[PDB]
Amino acid sequence: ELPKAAIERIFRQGIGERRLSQDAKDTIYDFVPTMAEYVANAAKSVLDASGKKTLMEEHLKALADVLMVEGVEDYDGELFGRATVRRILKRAGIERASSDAVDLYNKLICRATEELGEKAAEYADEDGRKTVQGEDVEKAITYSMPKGGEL
Amino acid sequence: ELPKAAIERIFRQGIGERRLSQDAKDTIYDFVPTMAEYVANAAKSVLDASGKKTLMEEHLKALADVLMVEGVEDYDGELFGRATVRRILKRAGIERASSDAVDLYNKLICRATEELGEKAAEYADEDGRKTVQGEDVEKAITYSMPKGGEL
Ligand SMILES: [Cl-]
Ligand SMILES: [Cl-]
Repeated sequence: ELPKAAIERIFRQGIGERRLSQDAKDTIYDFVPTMAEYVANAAKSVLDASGKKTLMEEHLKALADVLMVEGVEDYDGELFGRATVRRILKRAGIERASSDAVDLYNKLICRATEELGEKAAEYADEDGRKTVQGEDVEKAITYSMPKGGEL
Repeated sequence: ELPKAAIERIFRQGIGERRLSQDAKDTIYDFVPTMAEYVANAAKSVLDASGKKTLMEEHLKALADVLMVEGVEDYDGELFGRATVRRILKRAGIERASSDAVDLYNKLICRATEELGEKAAEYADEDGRKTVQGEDVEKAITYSMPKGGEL
């Protein structure tokens, strides 16, 4: 499982100097692992359609382009542990992956989390607040993800 | 280009017996072609990653699974013309497609449009209205699509 402390640091990379409330952390702890699983299942979908058994970079690049996550390749923030993210992929049915595929999946989910923090920060700004609150995170999820983030 | 009359009929398949305002039609005329293009570009992304040059059903099935559009394969409503949707795919870079791929792309964009109508209908219900209004469509787009529907 993705550690909560790492989820928080990564999300916080996107909020600048703002504070983060507990209900915001609660939201991201529930959501980020579900998003990671969703992304891993999507990666399997892009690879089973692809006629290959090995997950490669190009499969995760396609997911980033369709989820419209910006700056994935250039992401240089905190990453989860390789074995942890590889196990999420394995649970999604990914029997074989290249190291570069694993790394790009990791950059995708981490960058997506950071991007969520940026969006939540934007909602806090809208309400003239210094702290990112659970409502900002909820709105960021619904807006930014398909199906309102019910992933 | 996708005809507006067809966009409207398809969207209206999802609103039951509700009325549709002009600002709702305005919204869907702007949005549905952008969504169709987005989906076609995504289809290219899933096929260039895939090592194949021919778009096949399995590529559009992967997109449906990641956009979480329900009931695509079983869709039996109005479809756009094959040549029109094939040209959208060609513009997205799809040089070669199978007939079944084209048909599944068509079912995906049409079912996605109908599903948008269902979601918009749900927002009108929430406000105790019989007519689906531009605000319902806007909320349906933002909620249901990635990046708030800024596709
Ligand atoms: Cl690779
Ligand atoms: Cl096919």
